[PDB]
Amino acid sequence: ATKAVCVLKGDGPVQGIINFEQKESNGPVKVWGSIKGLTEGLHGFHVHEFGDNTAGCTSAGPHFNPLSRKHGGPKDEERHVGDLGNVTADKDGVADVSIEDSVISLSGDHCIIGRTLVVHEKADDLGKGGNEESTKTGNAGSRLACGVIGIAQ
Amino acid sequence: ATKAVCVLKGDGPVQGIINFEQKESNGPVKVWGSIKGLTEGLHGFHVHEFGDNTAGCTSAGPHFNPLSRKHGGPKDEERHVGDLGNVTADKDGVADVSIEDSVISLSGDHCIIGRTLVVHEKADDLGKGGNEESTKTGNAGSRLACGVIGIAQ
Ligand SMILES: [Cu+2]
Ligand SMILES: [Cu+2]
Ligand SMILES: [Zn+2]
Ligand SMILES: [Zn+2]
Repeated sequence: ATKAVCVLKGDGPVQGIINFEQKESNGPVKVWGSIKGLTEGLHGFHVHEFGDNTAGCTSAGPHFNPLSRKHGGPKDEERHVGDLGNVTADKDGVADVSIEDSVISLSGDHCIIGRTLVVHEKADDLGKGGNEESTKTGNAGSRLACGVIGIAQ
Repeated sequence: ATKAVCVLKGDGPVQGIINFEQKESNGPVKVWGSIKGLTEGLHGFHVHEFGDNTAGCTSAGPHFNPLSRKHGGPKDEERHVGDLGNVTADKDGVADVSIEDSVISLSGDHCIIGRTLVVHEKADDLGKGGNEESTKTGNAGSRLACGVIGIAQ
């Protein structure tokens, strides 16, 4: 099995820790952890291409998309590898994250180690927003916090 | 060429950006950038095992050491893969780093993407300190700043 972890930080109050676990090659990756400081409600949650934080969350680039597809929800065939949808923050601003995805990977072609996880200002519209931006980012807006995905013990 | 980048931060004023570039498969990796906020003189500079910053630089673990060897300098036959020796800060506290190394790699068994780069409190004695600690860490002391190594554009 392979394990990874990500510490999310930004310019505001949003911070979190997200874990990744993959038991087998090409198997599902469990993504779980907790993010605090969020507004109540849905927040876009994606793996962006670069593990580059030199200029903050902005230098992580766009969504991880080695297949050159359009943006969608995690359950869509047409989606970016990094499209993990939304996470939900409760009334106290805490998002308990628990997702399983088989499009991302911790090894191989869809590997996300060394890339950046980002949690967003707004909900990801899953490509259903009717504008050009919807099929790029889901209109999820600004990057509240991010971190580089690292190898875990 | 494969490229990586690491933004170093810690609890104090030490901050920097270090770039990695490997033009050829299994070839030399250029490591360069700048670190500021350091006291003048030599500071240990290593790739540590885990890209885990949940407990600060402490959770990065020990030096990356897939071959189970003792600590040395980068030019030593006996060294950890993560042993990049020292960087030197000038009177203004700035270290302009430029190192070329062929033991680390940005792919394969010795891949360092997703691991942690650390800059230390003291000089790395390169394994010549005459005690057990020298053969583990080079006596470089505290971890002043660190960051996870990520894929760069
Ligand atoms: Cu995003
Ligand atoms: Cu070290
Ligand atoms: Zn997307
Ligand atoms: Zn070492």
